[PDB]
Order: sequence, then structure tokens, then C-alpha cells
Amino acid sequence: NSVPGAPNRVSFAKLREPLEVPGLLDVQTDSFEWLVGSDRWRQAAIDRGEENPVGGLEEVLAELSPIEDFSGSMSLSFSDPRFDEVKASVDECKDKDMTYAAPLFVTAEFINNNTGEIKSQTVFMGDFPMMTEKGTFIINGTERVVVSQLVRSPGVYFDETIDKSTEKTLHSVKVIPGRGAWLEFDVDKRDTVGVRIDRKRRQPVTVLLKALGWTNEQIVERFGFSEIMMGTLEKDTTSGTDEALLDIYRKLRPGEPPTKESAQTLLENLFFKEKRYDLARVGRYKVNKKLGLNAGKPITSSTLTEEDVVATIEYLVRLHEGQTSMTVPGGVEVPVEVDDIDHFGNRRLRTVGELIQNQIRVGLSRMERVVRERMTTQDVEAITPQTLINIRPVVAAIKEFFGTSQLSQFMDQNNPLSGLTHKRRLSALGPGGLSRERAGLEVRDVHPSHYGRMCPIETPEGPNIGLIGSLSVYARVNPFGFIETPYRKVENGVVTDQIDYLTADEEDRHVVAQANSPTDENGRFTEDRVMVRKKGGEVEFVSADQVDYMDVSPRQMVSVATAMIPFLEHDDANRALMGANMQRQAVPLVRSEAPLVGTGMELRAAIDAGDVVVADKTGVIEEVSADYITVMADDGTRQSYRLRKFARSNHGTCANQRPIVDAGQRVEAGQVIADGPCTQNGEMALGKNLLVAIMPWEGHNYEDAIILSNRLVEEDVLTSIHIEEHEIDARDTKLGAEEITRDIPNVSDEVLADLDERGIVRIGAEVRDGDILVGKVTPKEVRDTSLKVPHGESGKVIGIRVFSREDDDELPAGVNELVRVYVAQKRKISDGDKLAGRHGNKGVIGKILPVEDMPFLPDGTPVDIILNTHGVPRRMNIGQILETHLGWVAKAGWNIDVAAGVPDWASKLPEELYSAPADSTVATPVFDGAQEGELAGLLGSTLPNRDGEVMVDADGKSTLFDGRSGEPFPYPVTVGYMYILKLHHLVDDKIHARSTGPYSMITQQPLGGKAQFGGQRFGEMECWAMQAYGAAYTLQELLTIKSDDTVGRVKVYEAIVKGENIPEPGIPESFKVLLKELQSLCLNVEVLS
Amino acid sequence: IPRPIKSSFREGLTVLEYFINTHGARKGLADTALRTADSGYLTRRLVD
Amino acid sequence: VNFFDELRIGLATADDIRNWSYGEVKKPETINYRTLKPEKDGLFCEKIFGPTRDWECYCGKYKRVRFKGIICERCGVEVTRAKVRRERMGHIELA
Amino acid sequence: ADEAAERERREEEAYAAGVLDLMVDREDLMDDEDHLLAQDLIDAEELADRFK
Amino acid sequence: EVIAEHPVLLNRAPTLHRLGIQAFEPQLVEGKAIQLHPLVCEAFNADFDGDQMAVHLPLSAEAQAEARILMLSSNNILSPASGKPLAMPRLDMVTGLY
Amino acid sequence: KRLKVVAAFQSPMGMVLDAVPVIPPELRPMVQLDGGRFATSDLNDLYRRVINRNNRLKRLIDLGAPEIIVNNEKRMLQESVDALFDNGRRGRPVTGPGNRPLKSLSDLLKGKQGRFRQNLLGKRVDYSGRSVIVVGPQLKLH
Amino acid sequence: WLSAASFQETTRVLTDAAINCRSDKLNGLKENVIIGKLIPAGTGISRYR
Ligand SMILES: [Mg+2]
Ligand SMILES: [Zn+2]
Repeated sequence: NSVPGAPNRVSFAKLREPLEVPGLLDVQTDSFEWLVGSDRWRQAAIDRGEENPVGGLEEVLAELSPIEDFSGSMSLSFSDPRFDEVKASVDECKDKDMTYAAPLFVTAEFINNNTGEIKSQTVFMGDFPMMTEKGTFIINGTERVVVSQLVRSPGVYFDETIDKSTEKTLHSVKVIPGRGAWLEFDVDKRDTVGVRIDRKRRQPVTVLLKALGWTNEQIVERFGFSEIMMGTLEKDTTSGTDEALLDIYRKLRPGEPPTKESAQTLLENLFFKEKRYDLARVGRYKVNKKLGLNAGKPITSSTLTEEDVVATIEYLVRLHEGQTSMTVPGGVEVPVEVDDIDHFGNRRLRTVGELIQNQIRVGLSRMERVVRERMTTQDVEAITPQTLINIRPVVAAIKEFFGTSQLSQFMDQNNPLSGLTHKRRLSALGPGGLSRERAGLEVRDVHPSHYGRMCPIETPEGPNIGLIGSLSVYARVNPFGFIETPYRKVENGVVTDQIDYLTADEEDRHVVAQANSPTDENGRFTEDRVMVRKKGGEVEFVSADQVDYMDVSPRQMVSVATAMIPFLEHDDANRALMGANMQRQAVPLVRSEAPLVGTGMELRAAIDAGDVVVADKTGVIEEVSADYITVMADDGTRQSYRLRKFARSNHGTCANQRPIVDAGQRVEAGQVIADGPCTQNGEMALGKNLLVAIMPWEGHNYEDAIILSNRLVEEDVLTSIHIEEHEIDARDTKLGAEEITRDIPNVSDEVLADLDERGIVRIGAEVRDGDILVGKVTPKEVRDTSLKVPHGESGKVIGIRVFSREDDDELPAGVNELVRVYVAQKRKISDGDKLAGRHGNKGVIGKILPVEDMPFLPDGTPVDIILNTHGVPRRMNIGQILETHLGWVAKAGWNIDVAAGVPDWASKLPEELYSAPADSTVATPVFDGAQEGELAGLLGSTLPNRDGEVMVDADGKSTLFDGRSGEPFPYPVTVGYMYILKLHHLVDDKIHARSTGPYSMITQQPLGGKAQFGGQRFGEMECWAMQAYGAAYTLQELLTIKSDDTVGRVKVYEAIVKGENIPEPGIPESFKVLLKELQSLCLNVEVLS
Repeated sequence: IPRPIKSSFREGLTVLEYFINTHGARKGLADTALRTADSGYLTRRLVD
Repeated sequence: VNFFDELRIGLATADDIRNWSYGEVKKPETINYRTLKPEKDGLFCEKIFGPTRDWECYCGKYKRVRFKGIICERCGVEVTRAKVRRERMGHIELA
Repeated sequence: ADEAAERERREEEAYAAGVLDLMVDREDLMDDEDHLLAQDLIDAEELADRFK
Repeated sequence: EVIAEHPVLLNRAPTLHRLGIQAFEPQLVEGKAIQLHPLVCEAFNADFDGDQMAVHLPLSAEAQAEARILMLSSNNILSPASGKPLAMPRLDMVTGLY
Repeated sequence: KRLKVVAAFQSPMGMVLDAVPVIPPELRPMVQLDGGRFATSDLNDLYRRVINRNNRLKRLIDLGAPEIIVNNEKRMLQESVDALFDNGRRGRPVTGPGNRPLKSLSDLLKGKQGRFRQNLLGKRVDYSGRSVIVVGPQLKLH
Repeated sequence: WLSAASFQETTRVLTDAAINCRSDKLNGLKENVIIGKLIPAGTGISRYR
């Protein structure tokens, strides 16, 4: 029906969804296809609204074009962009650090006014990076992402501000174009109304009025009814504006020859022309939607404006007293409100397309200056397009952006969900936004307009709690960047199948209902009073016809990772936040097992993430294998798919793809063919289902720790593969040149026994700290400097990749060769490692118990994991309990006794749930899932085991035994199947030690970091906590002969290894520095005694 | 807010009884750090 | 050492500076791009500020660690360790 | 007399900056997961304003 | 034979009182984690939801003695603010005794 | 004021100098990088500038010239020495080569990090380690 | 002065300390750590050391 290869995953849902989950990463692709005027977006735009659908590049090349010098004689102009075919595929770019891009062309034309000539040729503007089917730009071998960015929308924004001395509310103004005249009107502390242009000294506001060529009569005509007028009208200023304009000017650029024409041109150029005034269509539209200007009229070219500047002062005055509505003499009627900074009708989204557009704009401005110079300096008849173009600035800008900009981020490539959330991530920090000022509680909080646009739960936990969210599922983006969420229209009390993608400026004006508002049939409601939202997020119990719109589903405000947590609504926002943020840092496992009790949003999350290899045209599998697949479509063609086996991600994890098909199997476009790292048949599997008991054991699950069974180490259940990439570079130096050889100065052969006749380890080797991965030699006759495995690493090699300059590879400049070895480790679960379910129930293993000593059901089933009771209630993560019970049911299926009649609790249950087999997946969506009454009578059925017995009660509990004492347990105990995850918080990456290693060379302190064999930091709080005891020799140690004292450390090491008693410190290096730094100021610190 | 949450974590929260429970959560997860900061301030002073 | 009892601070009569120092400074040449070696009798110098690398001269006469404490009559630096470049200041003497 | 107030406010700013530099940082934490911290919610200058 | 009776200090950031630092006698456990008595988890505000710990070795004999005597875990039972014990049964021990 | 200050001296040959101390180089980071690009800071061109001005004076007294310009160059030398000791006491201070001012000896002990507000920020010690923790219930307090 | 020079407007402190030839005697422990010396507390003070 909806998806072909959909393993039967029963649904406890009761409502009917009139909208399928849109393309979960369609925002990135749509924005790009808008940045390159692609044809699909062309048809999209034409089919809806405008019929001249300009792209995003053409807008740049046009707003700039034409171009000419000051003398105007000769001009130039671009047109007709166009794209070539990519030079290399994706994996073909990865395997050699190449880049994914396409040659970009242009069609420029030069002309001369005296000759009236035309030379129009196509130019080449480099290699334009490009987006894949996933949403990731590739940059020099790596897979990258370009996240969105929340910013303010250009347009008037008003805000009352109370003087902290005299508590008198006075309003204000600010016209905030994309660039140009930065400005703010206001009601001054006096009745007068001053301005502040260019963010500078204030002046009257009638001044600027009569500056445009106006008079006091028309002013008092169109507005003379507010006192603030007289205050600023009684200035006794020369009505002929000849100086105050020149005064403003002389304030701008002190030292100018004075002229009325000068100030005239400055005012008409800095506020009313593209030079330094351009309300990008978003801003002109924000100022049109408000004040009701030019209603129902195109918006192409009204950035500059002589009327959008005059109605703003009217808004401000009429808001002073509170005139609750307005109307332009020719426009529409709009209210008089104030403007919030977070309201999404005032914020907007700088999608990737717009960032790239802007960097291209900058590069083209640099090229513009270049050609201005070449054109007012070079002689005519020798300059035509290929000579009037220096592209390097453009390419350099694009690469600078894609390399440095904090928005050009590596792909969070732990698991498909991590990557899929790194896309759709809304980042309110970056070039153009806030970084220092608003890092408080006015942007790090939730707003009622975040309903269907951002998930109030999913947000990183580090420094960016609130500055980084995650776009929701049923959401899209206006061409203008304003986010949109769908809503079902409703009229007279009968719901409809119509759907409108509204934005907050079109929703606060209306009344929206809720999803669960029941409806009998045909579209009619069931009650007379329902629940609704309103303008200021004020929920209400209100009538059934007053409504005007209606939601489209539950889970409309939640993100993806939050729409995968079952029984979420039974949790607390903080623990759901933890769970969301702890599914992203889950490591792929060897065998991915689908979730027994899950949520419907588990298939799309892998179809729409680019880690499953799907078909493209209904057909027949023809040839199968581990690496390659060969389809034979029913159209005549033969599609061939290639699987990436054992590919290191950007975090260390594997990417093993395996096929789920056989030979001859019919398929259907969209039907999965091969799973990914964390998928089973097409649905996201991040961890495993485990038999759970909930009970305090003999002191090993104390304080959030937990227990496991050695079975999870025999059967390789929670086993995970980790891959590491070491490398070196062979280059030149002063003493000659670097080489990569097996010849090693003065060593034994046990070392080299694993290497080959070239210097690199033989694939299939077994290495460890102290093993030569590649033999390099550095001159001076030579130096012993090869590559060696660090402390704590070990495993078997997989790949050796040697890129050589002698064989035409785009290596760096000071380089002759580049060698990259890949090693791998099959790490098992172990003490210290971290685990967590989906409801923030995290914990580090503290024991691993022999199966023979684990509490076992009478059937012998030895429980695997043992949680604790004292962690559920005081945290409000009760959902897991339910996830537990249902799990058991889903494992040992049920058959409701309908022989008599469907019990009252199974009334709302839909058919296909009255019966099920054993080990049967399920789906309990978030806010339309299995309530607590359809579950406290489901456990009853709970089909028995093979021996006919039920190993569970009607409450979810069993009568466990003990493996050590043998005796049973007195009271019944909870038991079930809970889905846990493995995290990247492994001890093998966290343990760190040091006795004597490398130092700073600048402060003479042990270095900091396991990455570089560093030491631990003995801060100030620790100094205090020591002084409090009375320990003065230990502190002397930790400050002198362990950090700074340069001879003490070595004398101490040596005395120790000799058995002697260690000496006392000398003088630290910090004090020495202090003394020989004071002496620099001609202060004589003379010690005494 | 005069619109309370008449539903528990067992009976199951609704949506809008769940979109107003976040505000304070984020507020607190941000306030914790400022609390630690003011504590460190008082402590460094009392030690001075 | 670290038997201290008091730290008397105060001004330094300009002769005290001359006493602190092992030499003066007369060349306003921090470094020369070439030779990867700071200039002579200048800033970041090698005459007052210790032997740069290890018991080393700039001439290249006595790099022999065997000997110790010999200044070079061609370049003027004493072969010592502990990067004495750190505990060595110089007196500028103007008029 | 706008001479003292300058040194007063600057010394208070410096005291609060030292207070912040005194707390542990993310390169030195021993917690579950990187959480929010004093150094990225408020500035020394506001930590001074709010004690006067 | 080179680890017997030689104590080591354990710190957990942040450090908010003299009992945030304590000296223990180390035994050897095949693993990669640092065990810890479950009574001192209050002094440290330490829970095992992925937290960390830092070790420090004393070398001199004065320091070994300061550890053994001033900063040991058994000689440090009471909080120096109220005199009320700080290493006592808290969560599951309490329920068992109850 | 007079009494406190003078009685402080109850010798005052410190308020003026005919000599000056120059720190050692290791405390002034100026190294090289692969390719021919330096790694330099804003505390070492000041001694060079001061030597330049003392040189401009070294050929303006014995060589023979009028007291006017000798004394003006002396004032300039003093204004340049004021950069070695906390340039920032005249409003617009000495500006570095690119755009920003210089870091002077009085900054080492005065401002953001310094050496007095930094010698207590702690250390980074040897003979140490770090790891995650678990629960030993089979363990005695010691 | 070793201690108050760990506080602000230092230059004033150092100046006023130089003229008087102030000679800090190391009685506290906010400064005996700067010097890498034994704080006067616990296994510090003569009475025990
Ligand atoms: Mg914790
Ligand atoms: Zn020599």
C-alpha cells in the first residue's frame, strides 16, 4: 500500500492520518534545486503561483548585471547559467580524496556605447560543488553537511522600553533591512519623536519628512492629531531643508564641501537605492504584510521605498496611545501590535542555498572590482569576456565557506539517525546570528510558535541548549525561509480533507484545534466543546464551530528522534530529551535487530537517511552477492547497485551493508534491497531487545549502574566494530628528502617480520602499541622515524592506501607521498561501558555475571539485564515499564478470548490485534498509542510457553529464582523485554594515565590530553580541599615536582628507580618567570632569610 | 498558568498538557549552571 | 633553598640592571629570514641569551659537550644547559 | 568625579572573570555528558551587575 | 608487591569540600573502570550514569602518611559542617534494613 | 598625600632611568613555521622600536645638531618607551602591524589571564590518570 | 603584596609596595603556594615540621 517491503509491524493506533510523512530531508534538496534553477523546481514553481520563476543563481548574476565603469561608455552583463556533468562519482571521489562538483558555465556579453558592439561568449567559472541524493556535500573525500540558520527577518520591529529611572513606557522602531541604512525611530524621553539613522546621533523626525521634499501642511494633514507632533513640530527649524540635511551629512563624513545636492543625493542613495538600501524580498514582504502597503501586487522591485518609510512613523504614533488598527489610503486593514524577537513570523531560515548565494555574491563583488579596474585601465578593442574575468575570488570564497564556516560541518555519522538529524538542525549561532549577547534565557527557551516548526525536546545538551533544535516532521519552508506547518481546514463544525501549510503570521490570527478532537464520521465532531490553542499560546476549552482550522496529527511538534520513543507522553521532557540525544550517539552493531515494541517512525527514518540501498525501477533481481547487486528492470535495462562494505564513518564506526534479497526475487521501486549499519529489513534498529528484570541485586546496580549476563559476550550480541585511520606524509626537508622504506636503522627483524618489501604492513596483520604500521625514514645518515601504533590501540589491518605524486595525484605541495592505514577492533561489551534505553535510563555496566548465577524464570530462561527500582519513580521515565510489558507480549503473543465477547477494554482496539503470534513486532505511536487499559488486560492473554505454562502474571511479574542461593525469590518480580542501546562512551576511549611523558616547552608543564599522553589538572578547588586537611607536603609535590620543577622531576624518577628516598623541591618555573618578569619593570625583588 | 495539567505520567499526558511542561524544563537545565556560578563566586570570596 | 623568609621589593637603581645582565643590546634586528638564526648583539640574540640549541656556538668551534663553560672568541657564547636563554636579561644603555 | 567608577567597574569585571575561570571547564569535566555551564550563559560583566 | 598499602587519591570534579578528595588502598581488577565503595558516593555527588574519576599518586613518605591518616576513607565519615555522618546507607541499603 | 609618599622614602633613584632591562627570548614567542611564515606576538617589536629610536638619537648628539630636534626626538623616545610599560595610558595606544594594539609587560600581570591571575588556575601533573567509575559493594571503605 | 597582587588594579599595589620597600613575610597560604613553599598549616608549621 504505502511501502512494499514493509515487515508487518502491527499498530496500536486508532486515528486515520490524512498525510504521509513528507521527505524528511527534502528541505536541503529543495533549497539546492532552487539555487541552480533545476527543472523539477521549475515545474513546482510554475504549477504554483508565479510563471516567471527565477532561480537563485540567476538572481545574483542579474541584480549585478549589467556592469559598467563610471564613464558608462563600455558595459558588460551576464546571463544564462548552466551546468555540466559531474567529473567523478561519490565513492570514486572518496577513494582518492577528490571532490564532488560540476563544471559551471556562464554566458556574458561585453558592449561599448561609442561603437555599439556586442561580444557575447560563454565563460567557465570553475567547479561548483554539488549535493547528492542524501543531502550531503562532499568536500575533499569527506562527507559534509550545511545546516540551516535561524535569524531575524528584515522588517520593522517595535519594542517598548522602560527607562529604569522614570518608569514611563515609551515605544520605539527599527527598520532592519538585509543591509543599508541602519535606522531606528522612537518616541524620545520627551513628548518629541526623534530618529537615529545609521545607528547614530538623534534628530527630529519631521526633519527627514521635509527632507524627501515635503512640507508641514501635508504633514499636519495626514497626521496632526497626536501631541508628540507638536513637541517635534515646534522646532522653529528652517522649513527649507538646506542645513539640517547638511548637518546630518557633516555628522556622517566630517570634512565635506557643503552642498544641498550632496545631502540630497546621500539621503536618496542610502535609504532609497540599491547602493546601501535593499530590503530583500523577504523584508519588503514583511513590511508589506504589515502597514497594508501595495496590497495584492507583485514585490519584485520595491526594496527602495518612499512610502514604506512614512507609514512606520504613523504606526509608531498610533501605537503610542494604542490605536488598535490602521489602514493605508489604498491598502488593507491591520492591527497595532508589538513584535517579538522569537516569533517565527519574524524569524526565518537561512537555508544552505542562501548561504552559498551570499558567498557567491561576495566572490562576484571581488570579480566585479577586478573587472572595473581592468576595464577603466585597459585599452578598448583588446578586451572581451575571457579577458574581463578573474574567477579565483569566487572559487576561493566557496571553498573558504565549505571549509571553515561553522555551518559547513562534518556529518554526524555514528548511525543513520545522527546524520539525519545533523540535517534538519536549526542553528541560531553562526556568521550573521547571535554568539555573545542573547546567550541568556530569551533565546534558549521555548515559544508557543515552535509547534510544528521545532521540537521543544530535541536540542543538544552541551553549550547549545536552546541555540540548536531540530525541525519537525510535518514541516516545510516558504521560498522566503519562513517555516510552515500543515493544518486541516474546518468550517461549521465539520472537518475537511483540505490542508493548508500555514506560518505563524497566518495562525495566531485564527483558532486551531487539536488532533485527538474526536469526529464521529463524515467529518463531523463528537462533542460541543473542544480544546484549542490561540494567539498567545493560551489553550482553551471553547466551542465546536468558532474554530476555523484544525491540526493534522499528533506528533506534529516532535522531531524524528523524539517520534521514535514509545510511551513518550508517559515520560518527562528532560528524560525524553536525554533519550533523543542518546539515540544519536549509538554505535552500529554486527547484527542489527529490529525493535520489538516500536513506533511507526522507524522505517522512513532509514528510507530517508541514505544508508539503505533501494531499487529505482520495478523489476527482478538477477545477480546477488555481498558487494554488488545486478537488477534486471522490467523496462529492458539492468540497474547495478554497489554496496560499501566496511567503510569507516566520520567517528570510527563501520558501515557494513548487507543484502536482504535473493536471486529471482521480484522487487518494486522504493523496495529496500540491502540494509545498512543499524537497520533490519528497512526499519531503524539502533540497539537490541533484552530480557529485563527490575530489582535491586546484591549491590551491583547501585546508583544507576546495571548488570548483564556473559551471554551478551558469547553470542556477540552487543559486540561492535570500530575502525581507525592512521596516516603519515612523505615530503622534503633541509637535509634532503623523506622516504618510505623497510630499511630501518639498527633494529631487529621481529619488528619488520610483519612488513612487506615496500615498507607497509602486510594486510591481515595483528598489531599493538609498539608496531610499525609504515616504515618512513627521515635524513640525518638517516633518522629512525616510522609510524607506530599508539598506546591503547590494537587490531587487524584492513586497508593500505598510498597516494603518490610520481603517479599524478593531487597531493599537497610539500609532499611526495601519503600513506593511510586502516585498522579495526571487534570490541565487546565490558565493565565500564555505557548503555541506555530510549527513556534516559542510562548506566555504566558494573558487573557481567555468569549466566548460571542470573535470576531465571521457571522455564530456565536466564534474565540478561537487571535494572533497579530506585531509578524509575524519582525520574519520571516510567515509560520503559510499559515498553517492558508490551515487549513480553510482543515476544509471547496473545489471543484475546472473544469466544464470549470483546471485553470493554478491547472496544477501541482495532482488529488484527485480537490475535498475534510469538516474536511479533508492534507499534505504539507517541500520542495515539496503546493506552494503559488496553495493556493491563493484554498481559492476561500472554500465550504460554511450549510446556503450556505462563511465565508471567496478570500484572507483568514473575516468580524468579536465584542462581547462587538456588532458593526462589519471595515476592513476584517484574519481567519483560526492553530495547537498550550501546553508546560511544567506551572505557577504551576514556581511560587515561601517565607517569612521565611529553611536556609543553613553553610553560614546562605536562601536556593535557589523552590524545597526546597528557596529565590530570589539579585546579584551585583541589588546592583548597587539600589545605582544609592540613596536607602541605602532598600539595608541594603536586605543584613542584610533578608540573614545573625541571630537575626535581628527573631526580625524583631516578631516585625512585634507585630505591633512594626522594629529595625536596627547588624553585618552580612559574615563580622564576614571575621574578624575571617583575625585574623587567625595574622592580628589584630581593629574597631574604 | 491557570490551565493546569490534570493528567499524570501514568494516565498519559495529552499534547498541550505536554507542550507547556517543557518551558520550565529547559529553564531549569539552563539555570543550573548560573546557580553553580553564583555558588563559586560566594565561595571564592569567602575563601579570599 | 625554599628556606626563604621574606621578599623585599623595591626600585632598582640603574646600576642594579647592569649587574643583573650578562651583556647589552645594540642591534635592532630581531631576526633574519635567512639562516633561521637571530642576529648578533641584537634582540633574540645568541650572545647574552645563552647557547641556542645545546652546548652550541654560532661559529661552530666547540660543540663538544665534553668541555663546558667556555665562551667563544669568535661568536661569544657559553656552552651551558637548562636553556639558560630563559634566565638571562640584558641592559639597554642609552643617553 | 567619573575617575573612580571606571576602576571600580573594571576591578569587578576582573573579579567575576576570575570567578568564571575558577570553575572547571569542558576540557576538564568528569560528568555524564557535556551540559550547560556558567561560561556560556552569562558574562563576567553581568555577573558583576547582579551583585550591586 | 609494589602496590600493597600504597594509597592513592581520588578526585571528582567539581570539588566542593575536603571530602571531595579521599585516599584509598588500591586492589587490582581486570578491567578498565575504577570501582568505588557505594557509601562515598555522597561525598563526591557521584552517580554511575557515565561519570568519571581522577587518580593521583603520592610519592614521598610524608604524602603516603597524609593519605593514610588525614585523607583516608575510613577516618573521614562526618561532614565538617554539621557533624552528621556522610558515608551511611542511602538508597537500597536503607530499604533492606527497613 | 605628600607625607605618605615622602615618608615612604624615609632611595628615590627609581623614577627615571638611563638604562633599561630586556627580558630573555624564550619568554617572547617568535619561531618559524613550515614554509617561511613566522609565529610571532605583540611583545617583541617594542624593544626593536626602542633601539631604533635610541639609534635615531645616537647620531643626533655627537654628530652635532640643534637642541630643538634632539629634544623632540627625546620626547618621542619617551612616548615609545611608554609602550614597553603599558602603552594604553594615552587613549589611542600603539597599534600592531595589522590592526590591533600591542601586549606589554604590564599586561602580563594585569588583565584577562596574566601571570598572577593564572599561577593559581592550577597545573597539569604527572603520576595520574582518569577513568569511569563503577560500584564495588565487595569493598571496604579503605 | 604577593596576595593583593593576585587581585585587581595591581600596578597600584606594586607601586605602593615598592616605594615603602615592603617585604612580605609569607604568613599566609595564598602565597606560599606561589613560592612552592609549605603552607603554614597542618604538616607545615614549625611546631610539627
Ligand atoms: Mg551524572
Ligand atoms: Zn663559538
